Amino acid sequence: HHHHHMADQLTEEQIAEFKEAFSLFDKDGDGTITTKELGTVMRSLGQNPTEAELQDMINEVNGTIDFPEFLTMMARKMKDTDSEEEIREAFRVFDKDGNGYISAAELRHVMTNLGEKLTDEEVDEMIREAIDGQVNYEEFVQMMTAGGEEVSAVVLQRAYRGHLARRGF
Repeated sequence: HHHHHMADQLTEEQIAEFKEAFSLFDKDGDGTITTKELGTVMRSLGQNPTEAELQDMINEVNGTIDFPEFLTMMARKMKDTDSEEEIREAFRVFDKDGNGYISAAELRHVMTNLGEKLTDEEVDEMIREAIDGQVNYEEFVQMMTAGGEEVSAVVLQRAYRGHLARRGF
C-alpha cells in the first residue's frame, strides 16, 4: 500500500555506511544481527544509546534484528541525538556566564518573553521541575530525555511542551 520509510530521511551515503557496519556484525551471513550487538554497532556509527533506549529498541523486536528495522532504529536515534544536542545548545545560548547554570529568574524570563511564550502555568511547572535558585540545565536536559535567542527560545518551549504532554498522561 505505502512506500514511506524512516530511511527516507537518511542519505545514500548513510545507508551504505550503515549497511557496511551492520553486515560487519552479522556473523552467520543471514542478513541479521543479534540483539546483544545492537549497542556496539550503533556506537561504531557514532550513536550512544542509553541502556533504557537499547531495552526499548530490543523490546520492539528469535532475538535478531533485520536490516530495515536497524535503519529505522538508527534514523530515530539520530533524530533524538540531534534534538538533544539542539536543546543543549539552546540552553547554552541563555547561559550568560557559561558556567552551566541559569538562574530560575532568567529561565522564567526568557521562556515567557521570547518565542512561543510559555504561559505562567507552563513556566512555573518548568521551574518546579528544574533549583539549589540556580538551574543546572544539563541535568534538566537529561531529565527531559527520560534572532539567535528567538530560535533558541522556541527550541526549549517545544521541547518542554513535549515533556508536559507526555507527563499529562
